[PDB]
Amino acid sequence: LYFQGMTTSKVTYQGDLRTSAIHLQSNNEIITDAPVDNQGKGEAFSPTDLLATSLASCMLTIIGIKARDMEIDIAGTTAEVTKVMAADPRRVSEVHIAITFNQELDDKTQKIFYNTALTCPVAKSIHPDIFQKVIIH
Amino acid sequence: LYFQGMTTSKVTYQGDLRTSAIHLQSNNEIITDAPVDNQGKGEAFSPTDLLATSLASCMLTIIGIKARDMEIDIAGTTAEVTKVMAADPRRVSEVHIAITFNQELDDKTQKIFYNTALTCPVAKSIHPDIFQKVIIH
Ligand SMILES: [Cl-]
Ligand SMILES: [Cl-]
Ligand SMILES: [Cl-]
Ligand SMILES: [Cl-]
Repeated sequence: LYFQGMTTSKVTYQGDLRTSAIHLQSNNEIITDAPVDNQGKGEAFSPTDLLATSLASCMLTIIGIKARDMEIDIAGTTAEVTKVMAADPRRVSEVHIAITFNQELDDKTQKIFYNTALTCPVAKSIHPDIFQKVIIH
Repeated sequence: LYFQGMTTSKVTYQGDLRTSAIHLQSNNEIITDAPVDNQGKGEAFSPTDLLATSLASCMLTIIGIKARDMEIDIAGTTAEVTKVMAADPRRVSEVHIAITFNQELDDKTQKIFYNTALTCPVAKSIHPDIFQKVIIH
C-alpha cells in the first residue's frame, strides 16, 4: 500500500545522549537522557524509563475510562513504577506498578480495575516475556 | 526475593483521562492524554504515542553512543515517528521511524547506525510482532 499516515511525533537528537520529542497534534515536549552509567546527562527519563512509565500511564487512563463509566472519581490515584532490566541484550524484563487509589474500593471494583489495566493497549504492545506486576494499595 | 528496588517514576491520574509522570532522579515531568476519539483532552502524547516515541528516542540515543565512538557529530538528527494500531485488542502493530541525519553519511556508517538502532533496549522490549520500520534519509 502506497499511503503513509499522519506523523505521531518528531524526535530530535540534541547531543550528549539527549533527545527531544514534540507531539504534533498537542505541541507538547518530552526529553530523554541516557543514564550517567553510560555517559549521558541523566536529567530526564531514559528511553526505557519512558517505556515503563507509558505502561503505567496507559493503565491509569483505561482505569479512568472504567471509573468514569462507573461514576467513581479516582483523581489523585498514583502509580509507582519500578523497572527491572535483563542483559545480553539490554532490555526491560519486569515492570512493577504499585497503584494507590485516592478512596476506598470494594473487591469487585479493584478486580475490574486490575483486569482492565492488564488489557490496556501498552500492556499488549510490550514484549510478552516482560513480567507486568500490578499491585493495588 | 524480599528486596524491592529504586522507583523509576511516579504517575498521577489527574482526571479527564490525563496522567502526569515525574522521574525521581531527574525530577522532570511528562503528561499523557487520551485522544478526543475516546473523550480525552488530547493536549499531550497518548500512552501508546509515548511508547512509539520511546523506541525512536532509544534508537537515536544508541546511535549517539556509536557516533560518539566514531567521532561523528550527529546533533540535529531527527526521527519522524508514525504508529499503526491493530484492533481486538487495541495495541500497536507498527512503528515507522524515518531518520534524517544532519550530515552526509557513507554506506558502511548508515548500516552501522541502522543495525545498532534495531538492537536498542526499547527495540528488544516491545512486542516482537510489531513491525519496527526504520528508514534513513
Ligand atoms: Cl555529543
Ligand atoms: Cl539497570
Ligand atoms: Cl474525570
Ligand atoms: Cl488509530
